[PDB]
Amino acid sequence: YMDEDVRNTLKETAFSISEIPFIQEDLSNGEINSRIQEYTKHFIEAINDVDIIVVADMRGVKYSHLDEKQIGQVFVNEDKKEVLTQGSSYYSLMKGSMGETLRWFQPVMYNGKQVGFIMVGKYYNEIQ
Amino acid sequence: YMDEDVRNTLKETAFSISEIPFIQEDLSNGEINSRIQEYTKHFIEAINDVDIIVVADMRGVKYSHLDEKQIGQVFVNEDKKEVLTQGSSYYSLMKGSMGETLRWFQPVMYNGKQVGFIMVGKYYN
Amino acid sequence: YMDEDVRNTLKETAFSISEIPFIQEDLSNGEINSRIQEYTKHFIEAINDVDIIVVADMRGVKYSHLDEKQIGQVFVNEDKKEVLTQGSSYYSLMKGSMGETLRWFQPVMYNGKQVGFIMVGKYYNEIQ
Amino acid sequence: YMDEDVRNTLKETAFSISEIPFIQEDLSNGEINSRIQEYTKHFIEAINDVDIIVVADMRGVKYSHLDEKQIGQVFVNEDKKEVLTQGSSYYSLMKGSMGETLRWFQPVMYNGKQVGFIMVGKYYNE
Amino acid sequence: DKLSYMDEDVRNTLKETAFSISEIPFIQEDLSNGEINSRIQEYTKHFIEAINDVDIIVVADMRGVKYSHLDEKQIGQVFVNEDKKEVLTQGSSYYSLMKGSMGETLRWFQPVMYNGKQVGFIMVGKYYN
Amino acid sequence: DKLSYMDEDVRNTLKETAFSISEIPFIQEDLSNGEINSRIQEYTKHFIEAINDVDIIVVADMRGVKYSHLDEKQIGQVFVNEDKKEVLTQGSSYYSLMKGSMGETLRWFQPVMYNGKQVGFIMVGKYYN
Ligand SMILES: [Cl-]
Ligand SMILES: [Cl-]
Ligand SMILES: [Cl-]
Ligand SMILES: [Zn+2]
Ligand SMILES: [Zn+2]
Ligand SMILES: [Zn+2]
Repeated sequence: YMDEDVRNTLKETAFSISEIPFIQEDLSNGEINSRIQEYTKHFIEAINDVDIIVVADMRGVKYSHLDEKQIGQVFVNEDKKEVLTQGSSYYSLMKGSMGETLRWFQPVMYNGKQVGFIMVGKYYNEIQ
Repeated sequence: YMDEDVRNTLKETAFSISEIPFIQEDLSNGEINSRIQEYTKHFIEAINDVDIIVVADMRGVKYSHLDEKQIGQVFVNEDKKEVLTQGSSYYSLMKGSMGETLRWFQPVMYNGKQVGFIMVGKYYN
Repeated sequence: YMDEDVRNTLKETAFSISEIPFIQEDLSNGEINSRIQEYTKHFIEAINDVDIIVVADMRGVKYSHLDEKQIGQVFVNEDKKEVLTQGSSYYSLMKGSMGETLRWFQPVMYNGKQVGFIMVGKYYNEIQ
Repeated sequence: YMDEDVRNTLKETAFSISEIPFIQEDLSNGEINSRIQEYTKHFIEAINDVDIIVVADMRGVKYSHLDEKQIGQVFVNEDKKEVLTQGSSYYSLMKGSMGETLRWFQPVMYNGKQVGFIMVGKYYNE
Repeated sequence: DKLSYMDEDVRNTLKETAFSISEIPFIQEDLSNGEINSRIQEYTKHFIEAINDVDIIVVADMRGVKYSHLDEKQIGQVFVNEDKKEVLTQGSSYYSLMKGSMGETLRWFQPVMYNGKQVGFIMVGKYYN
Repeated sequence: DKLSYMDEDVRNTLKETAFSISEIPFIQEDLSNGEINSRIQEYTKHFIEAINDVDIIVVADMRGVKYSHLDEKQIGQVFVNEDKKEVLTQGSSYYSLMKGSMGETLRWFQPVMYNGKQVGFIMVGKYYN
């Protein structure tokens, strides 16, 4: 399902954030501010279709928040059978991950110049 | 080989947590406790090689924490080039993920019976 | 000074918040959510020209944040001379306040119906 | 006249804080301490009749906290009718404020000398 | 000929601190109500942190200790100093029953009143090695 | 004929708890570094809260007690019970010196190692009236 509701939510969310004056200034400045970091947490919490939010400046990811329960399952689901059925302790390398993730990338501008980008996404473990 | 320092850290960390009385009782009880949830956060924060920590009871994942910066990059890395270089907006569907993640599974026991497990892992490219 | 920079900041800020899906749902629902409450705090902190932010539903003010230092002075300034110069303890009635405060009112809509409003303002103790 | 219950609460509250050793030392020192700042927040939260609390040294206001819902209404009340009834957007300049606010000023002393004061108040519409 | 000692500075700090807290309206209501409030609990922490001579603060209602805070470094040493020798000088690991402390602790007890009736008390103290 | 008593459940809980904490990488690094970290401080609080038999937890470096947490209700009573009587029954404000303490406290000491060298210790205990 790549329904428009989701597509829309992702775009509006990313856009809204991209238009915030202080978000723009922050990316420009390069200074790390934990309150901005915290600011992104609201979107994961209050918007069901947003499982991941990333705010990056031109150097890279600066702030980031994820739906910890949702994303956590991604890294567990596979190869959990052994420990659960025996009481066996072991190592397991997981190459890549299961499922798919829909993302929307939105650049961020300040005083006419691009200072970074914002990515917003939803995770899918099934398909339909 | 596969760096023993890391392998060690993962195992000790998971073991340590497995041996905590209240962690054992909690998994047995089935009740959800936010302080336990918070307890796991210390390991991500204070241990560099721990990017993911999961605590599950026999039903499934109960508590969980991730290094949000680390894991966030997983979902970005691929297809970030365009927006960064040409300043354009778009959708991009990512099937699975790039890189690899080393995990260690540790069962959890209470009064002789297994009540769940703990997974601890590090992400790589 | 009723310069456009300020006027603009107030309007954008209020508009931005009015367009947030979860802000709309929250006012509709009537449930009190402390994370929304906290959400408004970012605007006071990060935007210099915003000294006050109020979010009200149709019953009244629901969430609110103020620049505590800025607004605090309003209630002190007057009649502080005595205690400061003598060591006199006393009561003093102040009606109402000094200075002026520029505000912008923005309604909030959800599914086509108005569910409340948002007020954003800046305080002035002088004039120019 | 007023209401003595309130008058009393304001006075006790201010007095209590005045008598705290660390509050006295802090005003004397001039150093800014966020834990003291936080200390004042309890009074707004836990005491219904306290809408404003200010702690000032001889230079001026140093720490301060307000009942954000209470004080917020002051700045709204007056010109809210329009947006609420006709759903329209606009600017509105408010000269001063409506209502009245009862305050109590209490000096603060350290080693015999006055180092500041504490103001505690309640806001009223009528 | 004996010689006792009396530091009034400390004695005064303890009394003013306890009194101050006793006079707080919300402290009184809280003890009356019986409800547990973590913000009150936190409120007591300021006194340990900001007042050097206050190593212990206890707030009790008529049932018993309700809120409490201690200077963790100061009080911690009490439980170590005595049987810390072994672990510290190649012990290493062991069990030990300690009775009593030792050292001495000066306390001041202050009752708490609400609407004319006593609803509890406040104890404030300093520890001496 | 005397009769000692030995509750292994408790003895066990204390030892596993202390051991567990000793084995935490960041606990080891922290003691080595000497820097004070409030999150570590907070980390120790979980054990008091969630483990009934743990009334005291102390984490010390080679200099001394660094972090510490106590079951504030439990330990508070220690400092009250003895000269609690007068304030609770009569008036009644006063000063009181308590020499040492009543009751007994079972502790377990566990050293802490980092990169082969001992950087401190952890003490875990339960109080008995
Ligand atoms: Cl499997
Ligand atoms: Cl790419
Ligand atoms: Cl004046
Ligand atoms: Zn926030
Ligand atoms: Zn914690
Ligand atoms: Zn506080």
